[PDB]
Amino acid sequence: TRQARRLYVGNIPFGITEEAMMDFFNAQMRLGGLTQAPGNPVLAVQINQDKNFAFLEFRSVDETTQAMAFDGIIFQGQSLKIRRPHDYQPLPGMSENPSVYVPGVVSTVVPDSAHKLFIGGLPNYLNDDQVKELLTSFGPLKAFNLVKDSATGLSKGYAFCEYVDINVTDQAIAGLNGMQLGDKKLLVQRASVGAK
Repeated sequence: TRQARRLYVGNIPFGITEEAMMDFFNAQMRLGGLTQAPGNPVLAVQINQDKNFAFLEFRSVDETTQAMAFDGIIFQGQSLKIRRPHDYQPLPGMSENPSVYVPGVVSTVVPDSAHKLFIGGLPNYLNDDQVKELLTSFGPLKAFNLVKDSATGLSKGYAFCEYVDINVTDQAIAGLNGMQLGDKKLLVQRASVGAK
């Protein structure tokens, strides 16, 4: 069950220690009501600092599944990308999906869909949190991801999102499309319009 007790965490803050990561996840699990016993659900964290990802190892299969609900949680300004290990196979009788929701956590999985938005021309100094806030002003998000350079971690200045309310999509477009920001001008439109 080892692969059923591990999770990939991407887009981690630069410089983060394994201990700081563990403390963060153990605290969040407890604060969210996801921890299923006294003591720490996260036993270990292994960070690859060079490639910018971590793996968490949990004490139980069920707590691992619950922790998938933290996908997109902001940690030091960054949207943590939480995913199953690629070799994870659901075991027989165990659920693969978190039965819980974490208030205010916005998933980073933004499937192509009718009202998925593209937001281009963002100033590259804005972090994941600030871009998410910009979009949240119009209404609650179902999903969001800001695209970064995979090697340097710097923003590429464009993002994708999906609002909870499909009708907020056109409100965000009206409020942001064409906004001039220095030498940049926001392009805000359904992602289907310009996808390659």
